[PDB]
Amino acid sequence: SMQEEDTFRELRIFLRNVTHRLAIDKRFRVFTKPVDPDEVPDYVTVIKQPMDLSSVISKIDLHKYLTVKDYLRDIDLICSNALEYNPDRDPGDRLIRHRACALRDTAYAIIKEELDEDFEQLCEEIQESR
Repeated sequence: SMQEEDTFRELRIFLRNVTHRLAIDKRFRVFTKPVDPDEVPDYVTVIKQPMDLSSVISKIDLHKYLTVKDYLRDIDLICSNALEYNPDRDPGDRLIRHRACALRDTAYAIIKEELDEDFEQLCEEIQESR
């Protein structure tokens, strides 16, 4: 219905705002764009489904997220990919891992504090009906 499309539009507005706040954080710059094959060549040997904040923005605008849970799966994918590609004790690895976990934690905390539980429940019920 029209009212359901208004609900998903509010979700998209909320998700763009959260994603923008993550994307301007200096700590998360490494997660703002896809990994350049020129820069690191072996990234696709390890990471089968790349995800980044620019791709998250594109998916919001393609109406790919109908619930915050769909969105958080892609945030979680950014994080789990980073931990997978940076498993070593080396400080470069440990820095990216720390930032990846901070990105995930920050996103979850913003959503816990700012997304109304009943709003998310509505999104899920509209989704479960299609």
